[PDB]
Amino acid sequence: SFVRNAFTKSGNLAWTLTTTALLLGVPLSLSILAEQQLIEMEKTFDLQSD
Amino acid sequence: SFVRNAFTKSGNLAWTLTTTALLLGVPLSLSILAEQQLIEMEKTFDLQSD
Amino acid sequence: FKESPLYTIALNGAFFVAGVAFIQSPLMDMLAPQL
Amino acid sequence: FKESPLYTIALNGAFFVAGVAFIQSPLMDMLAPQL
Amino acid sequence: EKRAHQEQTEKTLKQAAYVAAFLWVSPMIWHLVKKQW
Amino acid sequence: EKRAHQEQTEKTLKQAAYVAAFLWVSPMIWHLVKKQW
Amino acid sequence: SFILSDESKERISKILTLTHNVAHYGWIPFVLYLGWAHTSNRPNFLNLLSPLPSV
Amino acid sequence: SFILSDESKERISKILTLTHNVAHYGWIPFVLYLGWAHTSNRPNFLNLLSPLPSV
Amino acid sequence: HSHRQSLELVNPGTVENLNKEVSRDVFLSQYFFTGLRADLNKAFSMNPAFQTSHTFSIGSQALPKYAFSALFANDNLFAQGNIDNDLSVSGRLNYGWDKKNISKVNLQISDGQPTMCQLEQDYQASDFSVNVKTLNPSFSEKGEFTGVAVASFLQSVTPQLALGLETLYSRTDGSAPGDAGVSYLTRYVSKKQDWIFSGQLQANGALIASLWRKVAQNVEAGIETTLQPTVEGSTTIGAKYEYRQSVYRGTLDSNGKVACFLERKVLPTLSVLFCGEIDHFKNDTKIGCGLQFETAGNQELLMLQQG
Amino acid sequence: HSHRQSLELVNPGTVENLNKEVSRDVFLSQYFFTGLRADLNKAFSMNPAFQTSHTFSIGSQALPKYAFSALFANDNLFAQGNIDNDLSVSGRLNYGWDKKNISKVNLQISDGQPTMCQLEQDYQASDFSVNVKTLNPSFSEKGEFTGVAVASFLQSVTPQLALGLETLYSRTDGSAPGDAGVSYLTRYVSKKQDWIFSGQLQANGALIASLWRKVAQNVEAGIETTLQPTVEGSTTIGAKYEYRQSVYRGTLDSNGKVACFLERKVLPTLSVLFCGEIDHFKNDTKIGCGLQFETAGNQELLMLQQG
Repeated sequence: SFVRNAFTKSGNLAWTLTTTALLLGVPLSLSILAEQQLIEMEKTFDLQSD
Repeated sequence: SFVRNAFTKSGNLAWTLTTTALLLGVPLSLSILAEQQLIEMEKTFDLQSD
Repeated sequence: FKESPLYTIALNGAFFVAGVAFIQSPLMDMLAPQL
Repeated sequence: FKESPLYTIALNGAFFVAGVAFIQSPLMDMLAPQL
Repeated sequence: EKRAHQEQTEKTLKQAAYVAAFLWVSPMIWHLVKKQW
Repeated sequence: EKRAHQEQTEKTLKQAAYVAAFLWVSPMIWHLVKKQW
Repeated sequence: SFILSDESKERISKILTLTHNVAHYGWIPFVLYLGWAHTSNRPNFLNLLSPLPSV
Repeated sequence: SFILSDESKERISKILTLTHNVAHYGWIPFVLYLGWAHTSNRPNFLNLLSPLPSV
Repeated sequence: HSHRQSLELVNPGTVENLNKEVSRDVFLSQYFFTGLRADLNKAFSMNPAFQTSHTFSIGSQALPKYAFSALFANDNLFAQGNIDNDLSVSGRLNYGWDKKNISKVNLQISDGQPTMCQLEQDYQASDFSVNVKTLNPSFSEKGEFTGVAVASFLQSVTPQLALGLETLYSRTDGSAPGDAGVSYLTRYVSKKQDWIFSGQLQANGALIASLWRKVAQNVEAGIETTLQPTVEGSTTIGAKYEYRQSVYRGTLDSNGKVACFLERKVLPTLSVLFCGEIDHFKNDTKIGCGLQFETAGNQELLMLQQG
Repeated sequence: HSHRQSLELVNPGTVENLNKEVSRDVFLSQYFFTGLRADLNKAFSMNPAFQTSHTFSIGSQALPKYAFSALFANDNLFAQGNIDNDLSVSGRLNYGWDKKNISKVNLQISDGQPTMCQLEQDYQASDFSVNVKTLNPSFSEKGEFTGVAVASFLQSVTPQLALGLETLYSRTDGSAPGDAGVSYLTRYVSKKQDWIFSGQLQANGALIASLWRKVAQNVEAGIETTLQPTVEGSTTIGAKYEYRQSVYRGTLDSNGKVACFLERKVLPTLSVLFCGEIDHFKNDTKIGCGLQFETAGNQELLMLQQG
C-alpha cells in the first residue's frame, strides 16, 4: 500500500539519519569528553598546588 | 635463488609475527595503560583526602 | 523526472550556497562547543 | 609430504599438549601483569 | 531397510540406558574401590 | 591535422601570456580605479 | 517404545499451531506489557518505545 | 617557440637516464648516510634500521 | 541410597555450560562482529528486571540492519522478545517451577515460518543435572514422533570430576527412520578450582575438548581443540584480560587467523567496542568497531547508576 | 614600478596550497585509509631533522604491505626516501637556493620503470608566486619537447584577493601535437582571515571551488564542490575539531557517503587512529583503525619528548 510505502521509506530515512548521527557524533563526543576530563585534571592539579 | 627464497620467506614470517604482535598487544597495552592511570588517579585522590 | 545535465550543476550550486550560508551563519558558531 | 588423515589429528593433539603445558607452566603466570 | 535402522536405534537407546545406570551408580562403585585400596 | 593543433596551442599560449600581463599589472589598474571613484 | 498416536496428538498439534500463530504477532507486546505494568513509573508507550531518556 | 634539439639534448637524455638508474638503487642509502653523519650520536647501522629504541 | 550418600557431592553445571568457561568467556566466538554496530540499551526497572535494547548494525552480514529487543526478568520468570528487520521475530521464555527446576522455550520465526521452536525442561539435583529438549516438535497421522528430540544427563562421579552422556534423536520427514546418536561429555574441576578441563566426545566421531585456567583475578586463559572421511579440526588458544575500565580478549587459531576484542568503558553507561581479526592464510582482515549505550528512563535507575 | 609599489601587497600562497585549508586540513581525502595499519616512526635528531618511518598496512588496497621510509630535513635541504614492498622505490628532494626560492624534484620508480619523475622550480616574490614543473621530461631525436610540462603563475591583485592562471602542456608520444590547456584560480582571504574562499576553473570546463572558515581556535569547517558531455560532480561538507588530546574530522558528501576520522593521542608518542565511512547509496561501510608510534633513539631526543 502507498501508506505502507511511505511508512517503510520514513523508517529507512530515520535509520539513515540515526546511523549518520551516531557515526559523526560518537568520536566527536569522545573527543569532547576527553578534553573536558583533561581540563578537570589540570583544575585538580592546580587546586592541589595552591 | 634458494638464498633469495629463504630471505623472502624470513621477511614474510617476520612481517606476520610483527603484525600479530601489534594486533594482540596494542589493545592489551591500552588496557594496561588505562588501568595503571586509574590506579594512579585513585592514589592521588587518597593523598588529597589525608 | 527531468534530470537534465544542468540539473546536476543546479543541485551542486544550490548545495554549495546552502552550505556557505549555514557555515557563515551564527548557527555554525553555536555548533562550536562552549568549553 | 605425507599429510595423512591422522596427520591432522596428530598436529592438533600436539598443539593442544604444548598449549596445556604452556598454560599450566609458570610462564603463563609471568604473562600476567604484576600490577 | 527400516528394520536395521530401527534395530540400531533401539540398541543405541538401550546402551544409553545402560551407561546412564552406570553413571548413576558410579559414585557408589568409586566408594567401593576407595575402600578396597 | 597538425596545423590546426599547433595553431590552437600557440594561440592558447599567447592568450595565456596576455592574461599573465593583465594579472601582473592588475594592482596598478585597481589603484587607478580606486583613484577614479 | 513411542506409543502416543491418539486424539491427544491432534489436540497438541492444533494447540502448537495456534500458540505459534498468536505468539508470532503478540510476543514482543507481551513483554512490553509485562514490563510497563510491573514498573511503578508506568511510562507512556511512545516514550517507552523510543530510545531516549525521559526520567 | 621550442628550439633546443642539439647535442645538449643527447647529453641531457643520457644524464637523466644515468641519474635515474643510480638513484633507483642509492636514494634511500643517500638519506640514511646523510642522517647518520649529521647526527652527533652516529648510531650503528643495524640499530638505526631497526624500529627499536636504543637511546 | 542411604549409606552411600555420605559423599555429599556437588551439583555439576548444566550440559550447555560445560564449555562456558572457555567458549563463552575466553573466546570471541560469541562477541565477534564485523563492520560498525551501535547498541542502545534502555533500563526501566531493577528489582523486576526490565530492559529495551536496540541495534543498528551496518556492514555485518550476520547482524541485521535494525533489531528491537525487550528483555523482562524477575526472581522466577524471564522473557525476551526480539523484533528484527524484515519482521523476523525471535522470542525466548524461561519459567522456573522450582528454585532448581526450570523450563525454557525458545521460538524464532522468519516470514511466517516457525523455523525454530524448541521446548526444553531443565532439572538440577544435588549431584546430577538432566535436561531434555525437543526441536521443532510436532505429531503426525502415522503417530510416530516428529522433529528432533535431545536429552542430556550429567552426573558428578566425584567432587572434582563429572561424567555424563548426550542422547540425540532426529527425524527430518518421518517417512524414514529417525537417526539417533549418543555423545559423551566429561568435566574436571581442580580441587582449588584454579583450572577447569572439559572433554566432549561429540557424535559422528567429533571430539570437542577444551581447558580453562584462572591465572589471576584479572587474567584467565583457555584452549579448545576441535575435530570432526577425513577429519577437519582446528586448535584455538585464547586469553582474556579484565580490568575495572576495560575487558580484553585475544585468540590465536590453528588456521592462522589472529583476533582480539577490546571493550573500553569510557563511561559507566557508554562502552566502545573494538573488534579486529586477521587471516594470515589468505592475508585479509575483518574489523568492526561498535557502541553500547545503557541509558535509564527512571529517576531511581539514574540515581542508582550514578551511585 | 616605483609609484605603484605604495600598495605593499602580501605574497599569496603557492598554487598547490590554494586548497590546503580545506582539501588537506578539514577533509579526510589524504588521511583516510582502510583496514588495519601500524605506523612506527623513529626520530634520531631534531636540530637537523631526521626520521625513519615504518608501516604495516593489511587490508588496504591503496596502502602497501610494508613500507620503509627515511625523511631527512635541515634549514635549507629536505630529502625523503621510501622503499615499498615489491621493491617499489619513491623519493623526493627539496633544495632551497634562496630563502624564498626552492627547487623540488620527486621521483617514483616501480620495477625498474621511472614512471614518475617530476622536476619543478618554485619562485616566491613579494606579491606573486610562480612555479613550473615538468612531468617525465625527456628529449627526442626530432628535437621537440617530450613529456608533460606545467607552469603556474599567481599574483595578488589586492591584499584580500589573489588571482592567477595555470598553464598545462602535455605530450604523450611526441608524434602527435601535445595538447595544451589553461586553468584559472582565484583565492580570497577575509580581512580578518576568519574565512578563506578559493575558486578554481580547472581545465576541460572543470570547476573546483571550496570555502574555509575558522569557527574558533578548535573548530574550523569548509565546503568543496566539484564539477567535471554530461558533468559528474559532488559537493562535500566537512568540519574538523582539534583538541590537546585528539583531532576529529567529519565530512558529509553529496554522494551520500558519511565519513569521520578520530585520532586519539593516548600518549605523547603513541596515537591511535580510527577511520570509518558509510555509503548510504549502496549501504556498505569501510572502516580502518591504526597506530602511530613515535619512539626516539637518542637520549637527548627522549629527554625533549618527555619534557
